[PDB]
Amino acid sequence: YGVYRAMKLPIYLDYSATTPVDPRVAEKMMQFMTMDGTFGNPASRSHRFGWQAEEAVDIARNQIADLVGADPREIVFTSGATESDNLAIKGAANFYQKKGKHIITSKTEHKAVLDTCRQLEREGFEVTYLAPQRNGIIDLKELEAAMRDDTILVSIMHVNNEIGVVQDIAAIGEMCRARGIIYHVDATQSVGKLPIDLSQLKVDLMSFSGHKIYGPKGIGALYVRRKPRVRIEAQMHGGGHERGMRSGTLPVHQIVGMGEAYRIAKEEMATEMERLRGLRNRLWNGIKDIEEVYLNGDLEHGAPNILNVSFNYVEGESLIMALKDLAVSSGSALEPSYVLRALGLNDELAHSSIRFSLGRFTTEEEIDYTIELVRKSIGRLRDLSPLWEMYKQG
Amino acid sequence: MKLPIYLDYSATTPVDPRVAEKMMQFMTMDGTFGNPASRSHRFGWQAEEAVDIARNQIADLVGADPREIVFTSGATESDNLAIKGAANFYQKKGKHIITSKTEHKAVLDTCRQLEREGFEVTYLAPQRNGIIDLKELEAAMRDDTILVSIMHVNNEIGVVQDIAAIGEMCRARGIIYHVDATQSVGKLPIDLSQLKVDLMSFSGHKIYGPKGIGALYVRRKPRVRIEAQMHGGGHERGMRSGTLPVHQIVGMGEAYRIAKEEMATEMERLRGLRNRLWNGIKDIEEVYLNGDLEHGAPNILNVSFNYVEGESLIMALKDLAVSSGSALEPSYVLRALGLNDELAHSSIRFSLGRFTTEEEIDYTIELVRKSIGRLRDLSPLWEMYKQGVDLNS
Ligand SMILES: *Cc1c(COP(=O)(O)O)cnc(C)c1O
Ligand SMILES: *Cc1c(COP(=O)(O)O)cnc(C)c1O
Repeated sequence: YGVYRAMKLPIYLDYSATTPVDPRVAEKMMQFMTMDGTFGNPASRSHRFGWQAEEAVDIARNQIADLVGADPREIVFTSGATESDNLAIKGAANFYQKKGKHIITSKTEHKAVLDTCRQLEREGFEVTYLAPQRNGIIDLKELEAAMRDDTILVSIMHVNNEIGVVQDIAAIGEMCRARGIIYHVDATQSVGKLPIDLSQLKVDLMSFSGHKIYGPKGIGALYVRRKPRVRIEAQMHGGGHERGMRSGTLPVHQIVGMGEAYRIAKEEMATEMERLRGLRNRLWNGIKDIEEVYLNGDLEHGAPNILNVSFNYVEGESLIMALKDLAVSSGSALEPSYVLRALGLNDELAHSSIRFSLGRFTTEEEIDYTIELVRKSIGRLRDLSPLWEMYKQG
Repeated sequence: MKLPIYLDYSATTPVDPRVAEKMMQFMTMDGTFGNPASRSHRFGWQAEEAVDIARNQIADLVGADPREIVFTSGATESDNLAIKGAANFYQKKGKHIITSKTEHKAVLDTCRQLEREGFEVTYLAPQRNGIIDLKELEAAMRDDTILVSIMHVNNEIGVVQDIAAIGEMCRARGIIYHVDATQSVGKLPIDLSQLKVDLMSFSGHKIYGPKGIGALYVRRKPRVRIEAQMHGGGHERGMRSGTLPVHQIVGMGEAYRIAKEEMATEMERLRGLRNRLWNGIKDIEEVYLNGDLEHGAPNILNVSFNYVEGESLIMALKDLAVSSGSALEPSYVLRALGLNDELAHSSIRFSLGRFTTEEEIDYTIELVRKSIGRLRDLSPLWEMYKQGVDLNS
């Protein structure tokens, strides 16, 4: 095959770390920057440079709200999903603290949630970190058992960024609503990938980013429910912008880019995620019959774009080196993935795990190249430990 | 020319096309779009290189080590981080903070939040010209004072504080000194290897770089420390977690590179225009300069006009994109200088920049002269002005 043979290397399989900006998004962004464009500050209320800028912000705010079934007034712009996570959890925790100081989250949450919760523990909040099941799913009966009268907040993400597992955010939402608990979802990896309708879903706070959906880095949003009303304390002060919730200049060009990505995503999501899901199954089929490999997560109920695989009887660092033709991630920090460790894998298996994440430039030929490279590489490397021979005995 | 004339560069500036050109290379599939935290592949390594180059360009303008530069989302974030970060870090030493009534709201609203948290804040009144009396700063400084925040250039009236002298007083007493340099960076010279400032805020969009990126300088010698306000992975050496927006960072870097080359020439040109503007309007009766021309940024002119209504003034000048600093409450900075509410209302900030010409200044002088004349012709207030304006207003 012509594509397969003239294959540009390394192959990008790390869309979960960041995505390339869609050419249409970039083109929109370019009109909101120079003296010839709409470069005004939306907060300049006294002249047309400002009004024009405010208008482009309101369009983008509607574009974002339309994807996720919210009212634009529920969308608070932030500098990214890290900030959204900080704002949601510290904002709600501080606002509702006289009602209770107990927070429940998952051990497999992104660090923006975990380190936030750890900071709140310093401040006197008490935090339950729930252990997931081996597949990454939180046991909903364990969640209910942890819920108390002084529980103010639960934070559990839609799609796990390391392993792609999908939590039942609707059921968790129902549990929280019935008890009067604020439910925050980190939807950074699910927005524009799985359907989200906040007019139906019982979620109070939701974090999104631009750069996991072909928008620019350094912009995000937090959805803050108007009905039934949830409040949060601003963490960023300076003029009470975004209805008191987040002060600072609105980076119009960034906001316009995010809105455009979310407009694109609503239109192209269903065809593209079907295509991606086909490609992920194609990848897993090719590699599942290598002996002693393990899928981390859920094949049928996972995100269409993430495949996290553990390879037994090989050494983690030489694995990444063997796969240098691919841009991938092991989740290493050398600490292995705290997420894999939470599922209960030993450190060495956790080290020799690879997240493959797919996106809109990913082809069938890249997948086939990947399959043959993984197969070759695992065979070659296992020929280097006696443990593999000492597996092929007992 | 083109109407309306942009004279609101202090609100935001247009991105320099050199800056935009660089940013465009760090975005799409055929450019450098990777995440610099992606440590295991070249998409990350090449993004990390661009960030390091940008960080070096920023540090070079201001006389710092790049390791002292912490990236943030803007000067609002840098201000919040510096003050809350230093106040929380040093709170066992004391809980007293001194700032100025005329600071940006990013400082003032931050200090008000810290008051809720049990900190004590002194807000110093400036002099009628906007300058802080250093004798009153000194009088306010105690054994339990941990932090002072006094901006370099005021965004509303352009007044320049003696940040070097303030820095000396703070260092001599073991007090942390934070400077909001959002309006001075790329306009006045800053050399942090000489200047005794511990924390310094800057932005990209006040010097022809993109909105939504900024930095905080955090001194490493003698070492200053702050508590992170943004958690999630301990990035920027623990001080600010989150993904590094590489195209934004590259734009800011490039804006700061350009500013180092072009600053001296451009600020001389702007000071000329600022002076040209003031000369043309100073011989209108009953107008007041807010600030101090001698201790004032080269690109800002803030003027109050007596005997006109503020709302009518700004509409009369619709040929200009300017600011009156209203919110309708008048400018809190002007109220802090001592002006009555009406005079504060009928004040205009003219801020100049890269595209401002002598033709635009001349048009502005004429427009202003004619407009004030017209306005004072309505209402017998101006007509009375003669009759012995009956006391107190
Ligand atoms: C990427 C990621 C974040 C951080 O997002 P930024 O916009 O880069 O700060 C938070 N949560 C999840 C699930 C993520 O994948
Ligand atoms: C504009 C400005 C800010 C706010 O900076 P952003 O980058 O827009 O958040 C803070 N301080 C001063 C003096 C400013 O003029």
